[PDB]
Amino acid sequence: ADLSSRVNELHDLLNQYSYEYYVEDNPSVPDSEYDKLLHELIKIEEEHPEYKTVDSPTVRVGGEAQASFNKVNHDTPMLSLGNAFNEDDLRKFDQRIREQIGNVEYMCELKIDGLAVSLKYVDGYFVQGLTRGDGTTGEDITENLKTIHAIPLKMKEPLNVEVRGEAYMPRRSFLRLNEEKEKNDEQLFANPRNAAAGSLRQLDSKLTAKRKLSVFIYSVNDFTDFNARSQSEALDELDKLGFTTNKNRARVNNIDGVLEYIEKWTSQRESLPYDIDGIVIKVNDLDQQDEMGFTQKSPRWAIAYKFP
Ligand SMILES: Clc1cncc(-c2nc[nH]n2)n1
Repeated sequence: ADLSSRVNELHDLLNQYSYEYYVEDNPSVPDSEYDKLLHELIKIEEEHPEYKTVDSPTVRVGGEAQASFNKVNHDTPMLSLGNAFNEDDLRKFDQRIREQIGNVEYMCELKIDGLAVSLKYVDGYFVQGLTRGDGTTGEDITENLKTIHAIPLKMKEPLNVEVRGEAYMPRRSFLRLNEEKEKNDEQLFANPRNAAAGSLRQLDSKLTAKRKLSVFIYSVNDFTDFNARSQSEALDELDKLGFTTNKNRARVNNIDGVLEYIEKWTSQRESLPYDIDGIVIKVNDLDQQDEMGFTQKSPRWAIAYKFP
């Protein structure tokens, strides 16, 4: 039967609703509506499997295909950040930069206590999701990562990029998960990060699907097809491309602003719906980052402040 009108309409609505619920946290429709439409599409695809697509909303429920866990090199190795533990560390960081390249703007972001991941897009389609591993070689968990609504299955523009993000379990879902384990005398997860790890390490993407995971994307391997001239522009651009980014980022003019940001988030981190382990500070301008270069191990243009 030619079901293309209804299939397309279901794709449109479920994509809208998923984005509203999981990326914006702003539903327009009750869960009963989402569930109803998803169920209808699932039945359409069961009875008319020619309508299945690689980026169908039904992908989010997981499938029979198992994540290979194969060792796979990232297109581009993921960076390792140096750490800061106090103000003096940050003043040193700032001083090294300003002595070499002049005064800079800084991008400040929350360091999500998650599983670092790389998400590879080809022609705008999500085609590979790897754990960070050793920074060069990770494990292929693509099939599990596809169940996370916050990871777009298809971007707004058909780019070939490898984005970098942190996958995580929101705290309240972690806690309610542990309530469920307590009721069934199971060993509780130690924390949200361990729960996210356990969930992504399943062989069964259908289990991963029912766990409440999300992501925040913080960079990309290659800026060639980005118009961004800065990290802050780049994140805005990722937003416009369809990715999930952290809205608590801020551009600050100087190291005083950086300290202010850390002072703010030290007090407010308690109220966030996910765990963070620090604050990442980057020279904002992309050309300036390039100018600062890398040590043998780490960017000279970025630092991870770690909470006590
Ligand atoms: Cl380059 C890098 C490495 N690890 C984390 C981050 C990050 N995390 C949040 N924003 N940026 N960036």
